[PDB]
Amino acid sequence: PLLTLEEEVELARKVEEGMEAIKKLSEITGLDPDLIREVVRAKILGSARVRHIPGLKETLDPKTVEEIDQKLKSLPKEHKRYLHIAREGEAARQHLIEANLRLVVSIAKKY
Amino acid sequence: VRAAQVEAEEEGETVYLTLFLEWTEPKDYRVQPHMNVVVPEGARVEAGDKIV
DNA sequence: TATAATGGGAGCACGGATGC
Repeated sequence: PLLTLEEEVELARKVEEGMEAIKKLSEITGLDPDLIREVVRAKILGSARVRHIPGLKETLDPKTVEEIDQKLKSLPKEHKRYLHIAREGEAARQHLIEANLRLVVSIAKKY
Repeated sequence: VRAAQVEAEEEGETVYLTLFLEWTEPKDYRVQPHMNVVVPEGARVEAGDKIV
């Protein structure tokens, strides 16, 4: 279904705040923003899609994403907050794309 | 409004009540589409705390 | 790199293994 202005703004907000939360987690963990992002995304999408990312220095497999997920869940409450923010951020990204999929058709039909 | 405590002092044929009263005064806030509510239902807030 | 835009377009024949 198409997004109401409120819904659109909400999802966009969750996305932006999500990216910010990934940056924050990069600050705290001392880890790579890319690696963390890929892990969060992997957990949101599930084990269905797991693959090596060209930019990552480490091959991404269930083992590695599990270790990183556990190193994320081993944070204090106020730090662990940003993990939830990030998760819901990725989910919101997914829904935003899936909702705006029609615009692409309406534009592409002219090309 | 409810009366928590009631003190009574008699003068002449009349009584004077010093009442300790507690009540709640409502205030409405209009939320525009670009605003988001950061507070749950029935939550308790203080002075300075962000609502929307 | 920012007004808003959100669901396409076109276009005869007989024989034989299968599938409901």
